[PDB]
Amino acid sequence: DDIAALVVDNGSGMCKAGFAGDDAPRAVFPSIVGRPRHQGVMVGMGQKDSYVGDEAQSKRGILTLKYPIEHGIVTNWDDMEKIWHHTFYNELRVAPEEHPVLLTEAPLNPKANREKMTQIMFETFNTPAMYVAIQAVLSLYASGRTTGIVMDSGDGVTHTVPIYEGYALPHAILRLDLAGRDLTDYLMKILTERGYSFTTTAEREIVRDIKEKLCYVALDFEQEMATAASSSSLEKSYELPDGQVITIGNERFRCPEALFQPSFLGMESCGIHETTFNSIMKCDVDIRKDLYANTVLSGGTTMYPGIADRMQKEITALAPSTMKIKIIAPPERKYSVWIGGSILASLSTFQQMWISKQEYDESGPSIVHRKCF
Amino acid sequence: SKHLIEDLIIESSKFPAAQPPDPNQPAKIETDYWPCPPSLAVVET
Amino acid sequence: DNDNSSARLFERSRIKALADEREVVQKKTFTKWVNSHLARVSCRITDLYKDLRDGRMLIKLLEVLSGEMLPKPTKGKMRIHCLENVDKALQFLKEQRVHLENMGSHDIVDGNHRLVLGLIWTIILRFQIQ
Amino acid sequence: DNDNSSARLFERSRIKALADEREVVQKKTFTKWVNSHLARVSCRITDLYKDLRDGRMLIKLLEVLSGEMLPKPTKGKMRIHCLENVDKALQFLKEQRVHLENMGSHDIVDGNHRLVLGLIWTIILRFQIQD
Ligand SMILES: Nc1ncnc2c1ncn2[C@@H]1O[C@H](COP(=O)(O)OP(=O)(O)O)[C@@H](O)[C@H]1O
Repeated sequence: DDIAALVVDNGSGMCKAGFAGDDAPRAVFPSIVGRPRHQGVMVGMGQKDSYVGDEAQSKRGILTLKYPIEHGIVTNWDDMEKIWHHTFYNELRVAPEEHPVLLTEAPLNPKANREKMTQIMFETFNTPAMYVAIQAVLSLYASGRTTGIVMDSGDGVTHTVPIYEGYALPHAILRLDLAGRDLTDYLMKILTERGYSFTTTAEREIVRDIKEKLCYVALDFEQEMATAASSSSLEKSYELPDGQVITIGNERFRCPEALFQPSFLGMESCGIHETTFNSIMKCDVDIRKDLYANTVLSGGTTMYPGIADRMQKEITALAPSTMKIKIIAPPERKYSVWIGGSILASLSTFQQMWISKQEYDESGPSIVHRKCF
Repeated sequence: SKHLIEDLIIESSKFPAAQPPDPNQPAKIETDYWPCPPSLAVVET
Repeated sequence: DNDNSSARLFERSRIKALADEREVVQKKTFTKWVNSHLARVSCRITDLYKDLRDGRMLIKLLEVLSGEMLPKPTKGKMRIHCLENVDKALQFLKEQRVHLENMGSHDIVDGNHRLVLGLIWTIILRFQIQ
Repeated sequence: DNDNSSARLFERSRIKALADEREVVQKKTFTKWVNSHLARVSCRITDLYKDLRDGRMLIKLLEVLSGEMLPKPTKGKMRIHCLENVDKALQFLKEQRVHLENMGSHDIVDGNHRLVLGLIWTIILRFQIQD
């Protein structure tokens, strides 16, 4: 049989990698590059200049931590090369010269980004073939249905695309820059209100952990504010890494509520439910009925407990009464963008889709626009 | 060429495990441990 | 939180198992390779994670693979001499064009499975027996 | 109104009755014909409409009739894998200069009665069978 291709999902927060045809990724690690801050007085220690991946997260106190990807755009490329090298040689122990590579991209972004990835992967890693696919198309592949609207939300970018019977509508693709990192920064700014202080890059990871453990989307916001003001039954206690104990309380559901009211961050954009409804409304009249019943959630940011009920309630409020709304939220949705990719490289006709080495050599790095959607 | 000891280890690294899978065992897609739901026709039959 | 529980459930099971089986078979193959290459001198490795911790095994492996002389390993039971012994082998790898990421001497000393497995895989792939 | 009600009566009775009667008899005939060729690979179908959705029965029938082995079916139980297998069968049918129209993969997968019957009719009529 032919060599199984490598499915590599480059998210804004985490990087995932695995083999095509598997049901789960084989290596998951944060996409963080850290560099030393203080001075080293011990002679004979390690002289490594850059910590990458989980090793950078292991030692946060003496490092300044940076993200090579922000808002779905690569800003530093040497750090990306380090990320990909650690993914290939260390996390998987594979030879990249004998494996096709599939990559994952947000729908709307700078164009040159694509070229750079291609220009890297044919040159430094010498892969025989590579391909780039949109996140939400792979999510719809992993959903198992051909017709639906895909709403995806990670740490860098939120985007909604409609697809009817395998046909995409490019004018109805909507992108929003409110994502997980904005929620983390808002949680920091709102945790300042209780007297707790977090300022450094190492403490942002602590705040992110607090958000993942103790945040939920309230079904009704004003009623929840009245309940939290009336009683203290909503409070929870968290333990800091240095043994301090903090109490979140009212800040548990105010941070995710910013996904539906972007005026909390000063943004004048609309909420995610309004974005989904507007992306549905831009389509043709006939295909709306199938799109209302096939809404799919994806990405880690949609893992707040209670997001599905709130989204269904708001969309049902916006939509006409005679139509019925179904929100499809699979329990393993965090890896859906990977899983569909692992499906896509296993198809028979996808062997006719690859950007070969010879084609790139013939037509330069601008070939990726002709082949990839 | 001119090294026959470790290129077989390279060939062993291509499969998802370092060992080739058993021909008798079915693939990951059909083993009913796949997380994605199947089609309506197959589940109906 | 049944969906979050199921997400953590899938994370705890399938990713960990699929990584563990690959890691086990890879380290079993690597032990055979390093034992076959270290058998010329009077040396043997019985555990990949523990025998490469101290550093004499690695410097002797680079001695036999390069066929070319290396500096005296420092002698001492403490951690600092162990860091020195790993660092000298890492520097020798740094000379002969082999490119390493996320490699520190304290990573091998502490015993991280991923990094020692990646180092052995890089030795197999990019280094020349010559 | 009443004239429209009479027109609806006429169409719903006569057109639907005649179409369903002819289509039922042709379905029985086509099933009886295809089972004879499918018996040689020890495969049997009960309902023509539902057992052609997966696509393995179609590719095995073409395997019987052509005498040349086809590309292997994709390993899956999804919708897209059924679309792949039906597309492979239809590509082989296009390969042998048999002309088919209004016949996509999703038509066979979704189980349209008229298009499945037309595909079987074209296989019976135009295709070349060698022994
Ligand atoms: N269990 C959870 N509950 C709530 N939010 C979560 C949970 N897990 C992750 N998140 C949020 O999702 C983000 C990770 O999303 P991820 O899927 O890594 O995005 P991408 O991979 O597309 O960059 C984290 O920043 C965190 O804010």
